[PDB]
Amino acid sequence: AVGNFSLPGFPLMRGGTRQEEAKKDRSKFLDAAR
Amino acid sequence: SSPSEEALLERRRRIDRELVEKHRQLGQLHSNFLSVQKRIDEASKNLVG
Amino acid sequence: ECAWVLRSALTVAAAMIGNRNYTDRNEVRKLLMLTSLSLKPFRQQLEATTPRQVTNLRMAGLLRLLARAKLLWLLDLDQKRKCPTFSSPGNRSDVATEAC
Repeated sequence: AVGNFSLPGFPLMRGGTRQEEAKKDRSKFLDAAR
Repeated sequence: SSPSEEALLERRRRIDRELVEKHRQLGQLHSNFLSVQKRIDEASKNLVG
Repeated sequence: ECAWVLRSALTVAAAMIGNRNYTDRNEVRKLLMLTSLSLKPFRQQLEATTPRQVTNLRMAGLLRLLARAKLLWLLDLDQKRKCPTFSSPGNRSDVATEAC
C-alpha cells in the first residue's frame, strides 16, 4: 500500500432531504466522547 | 484567617486534587474495561466467522 | 397441580443454567461508535457476544411431561364430560394449544 492507511483504535467516525437529516449522527458521536 | 481555616484550605487543595486524580483513575480503568471487552466482541465475531 | 410442580422444575432448571445480564452493550456500542469505521453501530444496537443457552436434555423432557400433564387434564375431563364445569370451550383451545 502506497499512501494513506487507517489504524485500529483511532477516532474516525464519518464526514462530508432524507439523507442530510442524519446530522444527528455527529451529535451522538461527540456525545460518546464526553 | 486562623490556621484552623488555613489547614482547612490546605485540606481543600489536597482532597480536591486527589479526587480529580481518582476521577481520572475511574476514567482510565473503565476505559480499559471497554478496551478488552471490544476485543472479546471482535474475538467472538472472528471465531464464529 | 402437576403442571405447577413441573413449572417450578422448569423455572429452577433455567436458573441453574444461568444467563449473562449484558448491561454494558450500550457502552461497547459507544466505543465502536468512534473506533470502527462502520456505520452499522449508528442505527443498530450492538448484539450479544455470546447468545443464550440451549434447552437441555432432561430440561426438554420436563417440557414433555408438562405437555402430558396438561393433555391428560384435557382428556380426563373429555372422558368425564358428565360434569359441565370441566374445561369450558375457551380453555379447551387454550390448554390444548400450549400443552403441545
